[PDB]
Amino acid sequence: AQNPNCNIMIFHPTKEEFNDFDKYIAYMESQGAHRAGLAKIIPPKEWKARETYDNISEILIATPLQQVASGRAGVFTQYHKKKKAMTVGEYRHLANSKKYQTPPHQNFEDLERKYWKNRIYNSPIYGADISGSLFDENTKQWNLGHLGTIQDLLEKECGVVIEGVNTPYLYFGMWKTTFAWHTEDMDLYSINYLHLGEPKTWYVVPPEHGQRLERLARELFPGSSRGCGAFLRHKVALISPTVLKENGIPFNRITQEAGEFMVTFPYGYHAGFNHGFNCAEAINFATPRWIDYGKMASQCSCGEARVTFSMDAFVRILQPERYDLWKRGQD
Ligand SMILES: O=C(O)CNC(=O)C(=O)O
Ligand SMILES: [Mg+2]
Ligand code: NI
Ligand SMILES: [Zn+2]
Repeated sequence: AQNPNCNIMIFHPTKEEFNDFDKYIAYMESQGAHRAGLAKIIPPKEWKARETYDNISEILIATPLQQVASGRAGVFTQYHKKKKAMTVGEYRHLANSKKYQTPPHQNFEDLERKYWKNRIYNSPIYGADISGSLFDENTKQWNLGHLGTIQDLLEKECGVVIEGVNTPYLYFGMWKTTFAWHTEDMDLYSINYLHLGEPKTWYVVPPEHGQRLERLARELFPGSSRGCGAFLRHKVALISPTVLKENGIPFNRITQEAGEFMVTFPYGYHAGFNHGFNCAEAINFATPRWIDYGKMASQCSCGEARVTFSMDAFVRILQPERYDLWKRGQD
């Protein structure tokens, strides 16, 4: 069995290996990368996503989200308070202001300590989930706006044509902006490219150990757990590495820098935070190995999780028994 300790693997594909996306994901899996839940891919030196980032300031962040925390430093929830629209140039200036800028620090580890110690006492503003792409149309390799669609994968595997589309999302972050513990919708893969700016630190639980995280979360968030049998689908709960270690939950951590891809694998719980102003792009995707995870994915039906149009068909075809209840939660 490859990668039996479930370590995060880092890959350095050549330009020739960077041509065929599906083949390279399958190669990574042949080496056990999926066992960690997360892998890093450093593009060949010849590759670029686009020529420059000098002309992105006029992108609009229609609904910036202020991430307000409740709880204790290592065990907290966050809610998103909607703010007035601002451009990327306005957001960058705000991120660099004295109120919001990254503090002085020695190294990534010192910054991580400061994050966990101090996050709850501040409310950073995240430009998340913005439909669009920063890949040049002429970039042919690993262009997240040109991937094979999940609807086409389900059709290829299972023979059923379904409605829906699959497009990327941009994330503009600042110091302390936070992504809560979650798996992807329908336990899909995700791929994330950090276009520019400061790093993003990730934490991940191996898929084979995901239920350990869920059980801890039910213990630590007992009101939430009574409200919903899949409340991590709400994407609001944070648990620190120190707390995970005290409770014996297997996990790993890694920092992504500008120019690097991360892939999350089916049912790989992940969480993390941004170091300072940055821009990432991400999209969900599927492979043949995903289908069995999609069939078994938990679902939120309490009404909180509210998701895209395209998840309808995945539930309807892969989870017909659950469909009626799940759709009530959507309506
Ligand atoms: O970058 C973020 O805020 C969150 N990203 C992801 O959860 C991902 O790419 O799967
Ligand atoms: Mg612009
Ligand atoms: Ni994710
Ligand atoms: Zn719910």
